[PDB]
Amino acid sequence: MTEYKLVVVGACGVGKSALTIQLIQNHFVDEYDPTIEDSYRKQVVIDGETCLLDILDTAGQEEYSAMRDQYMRTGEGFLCVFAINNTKSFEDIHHYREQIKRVKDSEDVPMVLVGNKCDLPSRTVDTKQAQDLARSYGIPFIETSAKTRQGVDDAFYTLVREIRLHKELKQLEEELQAIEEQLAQLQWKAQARKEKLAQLKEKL
Amino acid sequence: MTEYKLVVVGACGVGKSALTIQLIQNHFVDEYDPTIEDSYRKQVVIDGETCLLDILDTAGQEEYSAMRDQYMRTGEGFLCVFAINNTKSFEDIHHYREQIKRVKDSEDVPMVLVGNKCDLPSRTVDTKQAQDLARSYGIPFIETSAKTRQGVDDAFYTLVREIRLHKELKQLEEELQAIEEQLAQLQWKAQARKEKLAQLKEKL
Amino acid sequence: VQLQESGGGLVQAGDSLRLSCAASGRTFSTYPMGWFRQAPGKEREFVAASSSRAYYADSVKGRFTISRNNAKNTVYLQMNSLKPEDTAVYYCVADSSPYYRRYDAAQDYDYWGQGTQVTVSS
Amino acid sequence: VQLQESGGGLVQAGDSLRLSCAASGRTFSTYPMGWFRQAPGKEREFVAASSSRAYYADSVKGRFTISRNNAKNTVYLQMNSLKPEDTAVYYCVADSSPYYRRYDAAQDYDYWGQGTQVTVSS
Ligand SMILES: *C[C@H](F)C(=O)N1CCN(c2nc(OC[C@@H]3CCCN3C)nc3c2CCN(c2cccc4cccc(Cl)c24)C3)C[C@@H]1CC#N
Ligand SMILES: *C[C@H](F)C(=O)N1CCN(c2nc(OC[C@@H]3CCCN3C)nc3c2CCN(c2cccc4cccc(Cl)c24)C3)C[C@@H]1CC#N
Ligand SMILES: Nc1nc2c(ncn2[C@@H]2O[C@H](COP(=O)(O)OP(=O)(O)O)[C@@H](O)[C@H]2O)c(=O)[nH]1
Ligand SMILES: Nc1nc2c(ncn2[C@@H]2O[C@H](COP(=O)(O)OP(=O)(O)O)[C@@H](O)[C@H]2O)c(=O)[nH]1
Ligand SMILES: [Mg+2]
Ligand SMILES: [Mg+2]
Repeated sequence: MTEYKLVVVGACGVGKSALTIQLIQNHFVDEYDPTIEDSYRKQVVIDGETCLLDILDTAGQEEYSAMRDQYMRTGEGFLCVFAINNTKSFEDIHHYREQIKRVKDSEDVPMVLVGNKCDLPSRTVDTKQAQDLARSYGIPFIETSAKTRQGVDDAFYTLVREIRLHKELKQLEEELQAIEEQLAQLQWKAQARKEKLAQLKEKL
Repeated sequence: MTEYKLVVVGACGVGKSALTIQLIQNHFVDEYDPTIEDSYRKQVVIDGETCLLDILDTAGQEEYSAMRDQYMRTGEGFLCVFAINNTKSFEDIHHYREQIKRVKDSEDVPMVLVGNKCDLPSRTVDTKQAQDLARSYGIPFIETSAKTRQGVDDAFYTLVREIRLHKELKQLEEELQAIEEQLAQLQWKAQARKEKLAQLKEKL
Repeated sequence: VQLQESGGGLVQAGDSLRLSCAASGRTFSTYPMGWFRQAPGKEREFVAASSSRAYYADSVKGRFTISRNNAKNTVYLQMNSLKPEDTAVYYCVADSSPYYRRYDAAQDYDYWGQGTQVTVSS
Repeated sequence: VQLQESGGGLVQAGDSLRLSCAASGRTFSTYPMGWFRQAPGKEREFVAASSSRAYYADSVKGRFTISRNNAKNTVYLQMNSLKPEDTAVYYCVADSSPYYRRYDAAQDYDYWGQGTQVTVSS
């Protein structure tokens, strides 16, 4: 009754296929084959309400066939991952966002940015730069460490919250439009009837 | 589908039992027994629309039982008759109107005044007085001659017109009230929903 | 309570026609009016309506004209640049309920007329 | 989505009671609320409602109070000068449809509560 679908997009060697497994099975693997592309399902309890999460990790070889994007775009949330040592991954994330914008053709979609593997490795890309990019793009930024299991839950919860906010806004706007049309028609009917009553009373 | 009921009230020797018969059967009688009390039915075509008229002439002996007034008050139109030679009939008409006021308990009822037998007999009561009483009472006044068959049709048509006007006014007022209540409730709902939408938008 | 129609017939393609629907029952100045159409073997489709603002169908937009005169309670439909695919039967409709009724709903109106035939040759 | 009620029980005649009904499902600031009553063997009867203005029934007019608090989505019913004839079961009700719904119609309200018992002794 309450299911949300999320897609995780990143680059090569930036923590791909290492966050979903840690979130689901609570276990870590040092090496995994990137050729594996699989979907995961898990139930959660967020804000006192149970929910279902489907997670799809973008993997596999380079593909551009129309059937791939036809089977895709079913996602409702998008999480883009990056590390603090790949300007190449920065540019890849920018290009991926630019492409999904036009592919979905929706003005705004639930989008979150995640920085992985920060505590252990050396740190190069400035937090000021990361926050500036996040503020310029208009999407939340979250720092997550895969091996220590911190940040994933809050990032997923915030993405779900964004989805809920968008749905509520759409519903409220539609209802307001309907009520406004109601009011206009009733106003015209009342004006006509009152004018007729006045004209009839004037005769007698 | 369109039936109206009228009651004709007068006094002694003021043309009673002589207008209804002339209207219905198109014939005149010089003498009629006042003890006869009967009801008449007739179809008419007024303003291009067919209608049914039931006519009840107030006759018989003086009766004050509650059963009489229970069988009565079913009338929707009232026609009060008078001549130009009986101040007694004038006072009787005034008293009858005063009594039907409280008997019906309605603020206003379809009421017409008719002056009978005017061309032939000597003329005493002033037309200025008659018109002054009619204007003071707020009811139309019509001059009718029984033997020459003039005025009855127009008097009945005007009474029917008053009935139609009253019905139309009541319907229009009821419809306006219902529409206004609709308007109020819908406006409050719209205000609440718009406030909620603004509050939700302010967060994001 | 009664509506009368005039102007139907058979004409050629590309000409212009003008049809009239008059309400002769009683006062209809507080009653919205409109037009519906039906082809042989098809379903009812709303064409135009008179309300607070003019409402039009998607398939005939930009060509038809609807006029209302409250002096005699008449509604006129003027059609120009006519296409041959409009040969059908047209009905005049009116509304009387005080509560809200959908304008594009065929089942929300309560007063109907006899209807007229419009035919266009090749 | 979910409504929880509290405050019922059995008391003596002439005392004063206060019942609470809290909506804990989602936002309800745009949802009108109200109360209905049912005696053993009788039918449903509307008692009070909260709208643009306070509404009351004729049988309990002038001695019941209805209060609303949008801080926590709560509606409170205060009953004084009790009578033994009011021993019954009360339901808390709410409305959600954007279109117009009659306030006194029992079938025009979407969401419903569970029910609380009020008993008056002689
Ligand atoms: C290398 C490692 F295996 C890895 O992380 N991969 C594999 C490749 N894949 C991918 N790669 C590209 O482009 C790769 C570079 C960057 C610039 C151009 N090349 C050279 N592009 C895509 C994908 C996955 C499928 N993507 C796609 C396809 C159709 C529609 C669509 C709509 C919205 C968003 C996307 Cl990403 C869409 C394009 C996956 C992965 C690298 C990432 N993740
Ligand atoms: C005399 C001749 F036969 C005649 O025209 N009549 C007979 C009597 N009748 C009548 N008379 C009176 O009062 C008569 C006089 C006038 C003042 C007081 N007396 C002395 N009152 C009524 C009636 C007929 C029944 N009326 C009546 C009864 C119940 C309700 C009701 C409601 C509205 C209007 C009336 Cl009139 C109501 C009282 C008839 C007739 C003279 C008249 N018409
Ligand atoms: N320093 C550090 N490395 C991590 C952490 N989590 C994963 N890694 C590294 O990420 C590598 C896994 O490669 P992978 O994410 O699967 O690359 P992919 O091909 O894009 O999917 C491993 O070698 C890990 O050493 C972490 O919390 N800290
Ligand atoms: N001069 C004159 N008398 C009329 C006319 N119509 C009726 N009458 C008189 O009015 C009387 C008929 O009404 P009447 O029987 O007395 O009414 P009721 O006894 O009070 O019930 C007759 O005596 C007629 O002479 C008319 O057009 N001219
Ligand atoms: Mg991976
Ligand atoms: Mg007589």
